Amino acid sequence: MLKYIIPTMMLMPLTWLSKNSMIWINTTLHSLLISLTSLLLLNQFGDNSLNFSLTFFSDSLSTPLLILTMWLLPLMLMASQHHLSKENLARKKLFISMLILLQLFLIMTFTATELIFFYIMFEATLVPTLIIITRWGNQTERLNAGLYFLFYTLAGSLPLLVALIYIQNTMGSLNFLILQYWVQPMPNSWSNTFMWLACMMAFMVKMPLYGLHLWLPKAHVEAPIAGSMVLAAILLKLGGYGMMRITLLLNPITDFMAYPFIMLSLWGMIMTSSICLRQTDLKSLIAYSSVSHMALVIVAILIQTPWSYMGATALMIAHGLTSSMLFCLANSNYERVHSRTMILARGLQTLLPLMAAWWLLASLTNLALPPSINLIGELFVVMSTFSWSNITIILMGLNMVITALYSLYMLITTQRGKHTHHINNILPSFTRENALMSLHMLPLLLLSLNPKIILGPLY
Amino acid sequence: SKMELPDYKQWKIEGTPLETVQEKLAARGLRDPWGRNEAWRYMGGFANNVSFVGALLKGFKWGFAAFVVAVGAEYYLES
Amino acid sequence: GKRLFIIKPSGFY
Amino acid sequence: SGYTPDEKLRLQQLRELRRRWLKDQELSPREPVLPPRRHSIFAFTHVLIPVWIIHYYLKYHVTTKPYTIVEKKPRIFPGDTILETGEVIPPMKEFPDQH
Amino acid sequence: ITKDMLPGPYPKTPEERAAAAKKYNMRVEDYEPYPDDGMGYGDYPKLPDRSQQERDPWYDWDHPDLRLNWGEPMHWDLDMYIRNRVDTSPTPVNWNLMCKHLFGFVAFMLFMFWVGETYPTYQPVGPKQYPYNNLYLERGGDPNKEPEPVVHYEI
Amino acid sequence: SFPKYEPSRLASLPTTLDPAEYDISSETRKAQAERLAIRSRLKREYQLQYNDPSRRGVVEDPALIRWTCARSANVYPNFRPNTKTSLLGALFGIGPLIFWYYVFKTDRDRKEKLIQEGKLDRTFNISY
Amino acid sequence: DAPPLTLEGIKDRVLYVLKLYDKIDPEKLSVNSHFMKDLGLDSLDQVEIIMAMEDEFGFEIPDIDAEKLMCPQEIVDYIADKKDVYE
Amino acid sequence: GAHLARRYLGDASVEPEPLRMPTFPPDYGFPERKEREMVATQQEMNDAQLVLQQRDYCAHYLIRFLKCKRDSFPNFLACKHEQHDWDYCEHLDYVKRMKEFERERRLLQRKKRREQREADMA
Amino acid sequence: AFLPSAAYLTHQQKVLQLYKRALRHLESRCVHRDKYRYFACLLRARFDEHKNEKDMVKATQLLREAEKEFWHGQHPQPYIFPESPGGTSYERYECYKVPEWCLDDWHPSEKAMYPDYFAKREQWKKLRRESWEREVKQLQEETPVGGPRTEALPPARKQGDLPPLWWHIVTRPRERP
Amino acid sequence: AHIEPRYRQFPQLTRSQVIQAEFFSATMWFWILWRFWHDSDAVLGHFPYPDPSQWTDEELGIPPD
Ligand SMILES: CCCCCCCCCCCCCCCCCC(=O)OC[C@H](COP(=O)([O-])OC[C@H](O)COP(=O)([O-])OC[C@H](COC(=O)CCCCCCCCCCCCCCCCC)OC(=O)CCCCCCCCCCCCCCCCC)OC(=O)CCCCCCCCCCCCCCCCC
Ligand SMILES: CCCCCCCCCCCCCCCCCC(=O)OC[C@H](COP(=O)([O-])OCC[N+](C)(C)C)OC(=O)CCCCCCCCCCCCCCCCC
Ligand SMILES: CCCCCCCCCCCCCCCCCC(=O)OC[C@H](COP(=O)(O)OCCN)OC(=O)CCCCCCCCCCCCCCCCC
Ligand SMILES: *C(=O)CCCCCCCCCCCCC
Repeated sequence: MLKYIIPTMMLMPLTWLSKNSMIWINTTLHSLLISLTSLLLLNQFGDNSLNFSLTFFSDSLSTPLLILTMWLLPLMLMASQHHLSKENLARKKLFISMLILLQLFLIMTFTATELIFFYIMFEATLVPTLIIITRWGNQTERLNAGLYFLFYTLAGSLPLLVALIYIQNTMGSLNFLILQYWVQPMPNSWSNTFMWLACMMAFMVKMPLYGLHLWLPKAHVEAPIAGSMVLAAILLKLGGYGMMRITLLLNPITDFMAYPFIMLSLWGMIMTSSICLRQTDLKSLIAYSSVSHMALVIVAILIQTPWSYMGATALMIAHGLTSSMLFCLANSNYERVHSRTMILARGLQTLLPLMAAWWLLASLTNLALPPSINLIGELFVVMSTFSWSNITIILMGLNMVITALYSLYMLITTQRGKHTHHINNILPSFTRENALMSLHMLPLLLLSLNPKIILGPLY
Repeated sequence: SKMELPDYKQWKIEGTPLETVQEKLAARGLRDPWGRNEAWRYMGGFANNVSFVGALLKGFKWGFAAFVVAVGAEYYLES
Repeated sequence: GKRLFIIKPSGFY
Repeated sequence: SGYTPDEKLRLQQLRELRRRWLKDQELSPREPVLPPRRHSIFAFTHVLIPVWIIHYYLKYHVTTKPYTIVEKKPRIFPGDTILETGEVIPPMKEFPDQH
Repeated sequence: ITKDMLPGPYPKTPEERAAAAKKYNMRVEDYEPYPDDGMGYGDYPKLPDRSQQERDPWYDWDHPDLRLNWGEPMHWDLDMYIRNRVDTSPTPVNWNLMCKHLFGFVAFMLFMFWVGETYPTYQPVGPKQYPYNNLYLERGGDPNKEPEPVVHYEI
Repeated sequence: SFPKYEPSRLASLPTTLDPAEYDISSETRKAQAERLAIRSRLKREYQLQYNDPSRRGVVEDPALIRWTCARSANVYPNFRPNTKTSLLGALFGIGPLIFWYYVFKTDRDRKEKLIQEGKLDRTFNISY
Repeated sequence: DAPPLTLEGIKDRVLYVLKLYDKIDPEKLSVNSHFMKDLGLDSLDQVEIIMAMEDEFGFEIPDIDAEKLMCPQEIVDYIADKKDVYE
Repeated sequence: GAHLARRYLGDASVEPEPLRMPTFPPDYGFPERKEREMVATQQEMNDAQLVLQQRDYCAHYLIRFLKCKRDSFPNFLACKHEQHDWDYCEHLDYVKRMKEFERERRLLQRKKRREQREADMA
Repeated sequence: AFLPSAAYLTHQQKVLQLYKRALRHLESRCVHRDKYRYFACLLRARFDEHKNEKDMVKATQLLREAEKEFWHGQHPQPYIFPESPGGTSYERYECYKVPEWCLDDWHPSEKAMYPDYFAKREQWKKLRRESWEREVKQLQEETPVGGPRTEALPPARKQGDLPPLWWHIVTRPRERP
Repeated sequence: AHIEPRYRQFPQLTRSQVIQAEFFSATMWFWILWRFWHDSDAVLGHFPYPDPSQWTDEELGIPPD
């Protein structure tokens, strides 16, 4: 994995030794080269994972998350270079250093063979994200946002640490490859009940679980654009990755420990999607849509069938691309009208038609239009939850109504109707902005041609 | 450019159902002042439109003539 | 004759 | 009662400015100043080259794989002769005639 | 924007009600807040709960698609009462009479489909007769077993 | 005579059928003139900014900002836990969770019993 | 389709509809004939005149604008402003 | 449709129920009743790929009509006689179904008169 | 009730608006032109009966039961003119009504395609920015203390001045852009 | 020459649209009369519907007891 870790670290002298006019160009270029390099992780086998060393491995779960992570860094640099144009040069380099450091922590979060090293990289991701939100977020509430993001995580993750160390004392190892063969069944007891909660609640916070989700519509809203891109696209998926690894050790107790959380997710995706119908802040609407989409990934991981894991990893990759694009579109309107109020700037298709086409494609992927990988993940989770219980289709199908309703309402409010008369600073779309939208949307649509690389380890 | 409107004095409601309307209004002491404004709808080429069975039987005459010609044609062609 | 200017946003970019 | 004289005067002045604005939307005869810039090609490029490409694809890549083009077997009647065998299908039993 | 033009707590004294009526650009005699039951409305005005469709469309609105002026206090559910959404306009038929007529029509039609299902129409014929033991092999019956002979006769 | 119009929540009373529309009293004239004065002042304040040639941007509406601040940030400073908010927060917050828990639990207990008793037709079910 | 309106055409059609009205004699009518002060018409007659203008040109004049159109020239100017004639 | 009124408004004990009829034996009233002869072989209408609704006792005229309809392409108006033969034999089959209905109705009338004569006599 | 200049509707304005609504709904009920013309004369006769009514309480009562009469007898689907609110072509062309300020964001290669148009646009912009301060100081020397009472704007009073707040009335888009 | 609009009077008609409209109306009535001459049973009935009361008890097998 060290052929990816070392160039990601070499981005640090690359950004700190660059000429002052070259720090976006150089980091964008070489992060795109690292992202091109990331496709060598697609040496996956039908039986074995790609096991590099004692410290690092990559199966078909971690590989698309790695490719998406390494792809998101150039797009974050493109998204962030405009609103940091007037910034001090050293603070600009510190911002890029926090993004590079976050990429470095993420790529060895997903490839960590041993679970306590997964824990340390998983929690190490908090510090650059907290710094990016509280230092380069725009408003006052970022400070409060930085507290919620910090303290819902750690209150969930410090019982995980203890739990993992307990497994270290019980199994003798936290190697996931060893734990594939030495896993013992976890019977019904109170000790194993709180073992289950300590193993699961940190990832439940990261997803987020409904009812634990309150950090997200502050953290993703108050963040700068690169912060929101990495929070929605990658850091939510640390929870899903960690659940898919940790539920190996939690059988068969999961078969009744999942029942409350499944309810919290199945009703929660009804709630948060409904919340999106009455959001006045566009970026808050995109955040609540992320909570609603990750509720399906929670249900799919908890019912733990092959179809549900395939749907959940497809939905994680698809939601990463779609939610990152939606935050970038909302930012492209924020960088013109300087307000996140969705009803403010209307009729934007009359003024910005190609950006309206990007809004259309991102809305269509948000509502899971076939054959997008959004629909592939959505549909496969719906198949597996119908097999779990046939009544879930009600809460599934009603969700797909509301998901359509808030996706097009967002599209109707901002793009359609009459333009606002008094707003006259709607600049034509920059090449950087359309480029950012296309670098989200074109890989997302090309993955429909060959979705087997985003279907995870039990494709 | 310039459009020449027809004369306004030619629009008289005599011979139209506006005449019947004015008679039934004058039977109770009333009078209709906007009749000549509506008079063009009942005059000229818009007067004497077909009925509904006259609308359905449009082209029935030539269709029946072609029918008789084709029936006689096949009746002579079979022999 | 009487061709009118159509106000539209910038399609250059 | 209609307009006040201030309303009449304001509408007259706005009317004159509006008609000047609408007159100023007409183009010049030189405008738009533009920068300086095979009878059955449709049946060749949109029909015949696609029939070539699709027949190549179906003949040498699709039908070389099993069960990709599965055709319903042809309907056999009494009295038919099979091309692959030559075996004449015998006709039906004689009808108990009804009319 | 600044702090004394933002919404605040529920107004209790009449001078607090007067200054919050002045804040929302409306008369004190027209300003009614939501009742202080702890739902979280604060001093925000309870506007009369009409859709934006009911506004005068011929008026020169600042926001013509929204039918809403600049500085006018927006309803709490303005995003709900947009013209893309919930209409509260007066209807030519009363609401309760509309509900009675629609429910009576749907219930009568469902009842009569049930009645006609209980008493179906048919034709004065016997059952359709198929040869070869009611097409036993054609319907997927296995040839190693042998069904009972289904024999049809002339009439 | 005529059927009286019965207004509802989603079908309001017409302006022409409202009895207070025909009030000619001087206090209603003062209220209507004062509302016209407030609306004319806000109109003038808007269109002095809207018609400004030097202005290039967004004419900020403090009413819109005030609405979006009331909808999000002012709610918890004006929340008081009392009988109404507790009985509504527990009916609509944990009520459906208990409901769907018992629905899905009863369905899966019934289905698991049918499968382990060999009664559920699971003949071609190999995808799950 | 949709032939363009001129000021002379709008004026001719407005005076045409007013000459086809039995409460106005067509020899006293001009473009500046006030309906109440020169032609001696009622306010109900003015409402009917504006409704005939609406039926003539195929669009609605609102009541806040219709009550102020008290001569043919004001009607012609209103239809000119609402249809953008003489571009 | 008078039979609907005789079953629904009159008595149903004398009217035949369509879902379960005949309720009488087929030899009850017939000395030496013959079977319906099937002309088309089971393999013949198997190879002709007829719809299972269409594999009734008059499928041989349908096989003749479909062979005509194939062999007379593109003249799609050239097999009216084979189609009329199939339609007429379907008509005769429907008349046989009507005769079965009337037979069952008259036998239920016979049972009604039998039980009324048994009640009035003994 | 809600008007830009007046604070209310007078009784005479309410009667005339009822008369126009009643004739339009009667024309919707009475599709044919002679039949509408007969019943419109009958409705005008009903309006002329109480025309010379001096008791304003009696006239207000007659207006109120006439509104009840109209509400009972209105058409469920009255005729709406196509560009009128509720019509089938209402606000259809608003997607084509691009505001004029977007021409400021055109590239110089597409402004050079229309040289005379933009040369004529710049003198409109120059006229507007030299008229702005004069029309602001016209508004503030003519508005009373406490703000404007009605939404009516004054005309230009001098020879050389433009009417105050004129630009978005004059440079508004066409109805058929 | 294209059609010039008229005011309060019947519009200008082309000869071509009148002869096309009359031709297709005549084609409709020719087709209806031709198919009614040749088919006549898709409308009126193909086969005679038998009367069940006219059927004898001998052909239905009703033993008189
Ligand atoms: C590996 C090689 C692959 C090669 C094939 C490519 C495969 C797909 C890749 C992605 C393609 C998207 C690109 C176009 C859209 C985005 C840009 C845009 O809007 O431009 C408008 C512009 C033309 O418009 P304009 O008039 O100039 O201005 C636009 C106006 O402002 C106003 O705009 P507008 O609204 O009028 O027009 C936008 C219109 C709006 O129309 C819609 O939104 C309606 C679409 C939905 C309904 C119809 C489709 C339903 C699904 C059926 C299709 C899929 C299955 C088909 C198979 C059979 C059934 C199974 O969209 C389209 O017409 C796009 C057509 C394709 C739509 C694809 C589906 C998007 C819907 C959402 C997701 C659905 C599931 C995913 C499907 C993925 C399939 C692979 O297009 C371009 O200039 C195109 C630029 C070049 C594009 C290159 C595409 C490939 C890039 C990949 C590079 C690497 C590999 C190399 C391959 C290169 C091939 C040349
Ligand atoms: C984000 C907010 C919510 C976060 C929730 C996090 C998880 C909730 C449950 C945590 C329980 C505590 C850690 C359990 C680790 C399990 C390890 C193990 O072996 O357990 C079996 C062991 C069993 O002991 P043993 O394994 O040594 O015994 C040998 C085995 N037997 C039993 C057979 C003899 O469990 C325990 O010792 C105790 C487990 C329960 C602990 C109760 C105290 C903590 C209560 C919950 C606090 C949660 C956070 C509070 C703060 C909230 C925010 C401010
Ligand atoms: C074989 C079985 C057959 C069964 C048939 C019967 C079953 C269904 C029963 C009816 C349920 C659906 C009908 C109710 C919802 C309709 C919503 C709608 O269309 O709203 C339109 C409304 C404005 O439309 P309108 O006023 O007509 O426009 C005129 C111009 N202003 O627009 C708006 O107000 C916009 C509102 C946007 C948000 C809508 C929120 C409501 C969503 C409801 C989802 C229901 C899901 C049900 C799931 C069932 C699962 C099995
Ligand atoms: C007995 O009535 C058999 C006919 C089918 C049931 C009754 C159908 C009634 C409607 C069809 C005939 C309508 C004649 C105008």
